[PDB]
Amino acid sequence: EARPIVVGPPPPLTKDRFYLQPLPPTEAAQRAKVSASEILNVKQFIDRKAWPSLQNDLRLRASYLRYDLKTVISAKPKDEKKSLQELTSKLFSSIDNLDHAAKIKSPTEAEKYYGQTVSNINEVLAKLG
Ligand SMILES: [Zn+2]
Ligand SMILES: [Zn+2]
Repeated sequence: EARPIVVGPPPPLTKDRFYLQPLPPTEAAQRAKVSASEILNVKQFIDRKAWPSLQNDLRLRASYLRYDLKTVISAKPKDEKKSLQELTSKLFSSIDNLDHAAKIKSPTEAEKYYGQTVSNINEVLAKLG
């Protein structure tokens, strides 16, 4: 839940937590794209009011994305880092708010924050290319 346990990375080329292996920038960007797609697949949980399922899935995706986007930003050119970091921060705010909506079992807030998350994912994907 929210914060993952970081396990050892591949060589160079606790209760209720997910596990994360750090990846190199190229592999991190690919994993980010996957995790983004998976986030948008939580709509099924919102519609069926499956709140724990929504929270657990979202937390797994958010755990990877947060880490992977940091990795990606670190390898980007100086002149591109701040924009991607702002887009990423906005995305995490909407993800955190969607989690919040699930905690309080609010369909209206969940739909609101899911809609924002769609837009925010798209902006990040456009930078990843
Ligand atoms: Zn819906
Ligand atoms: Zn609220």
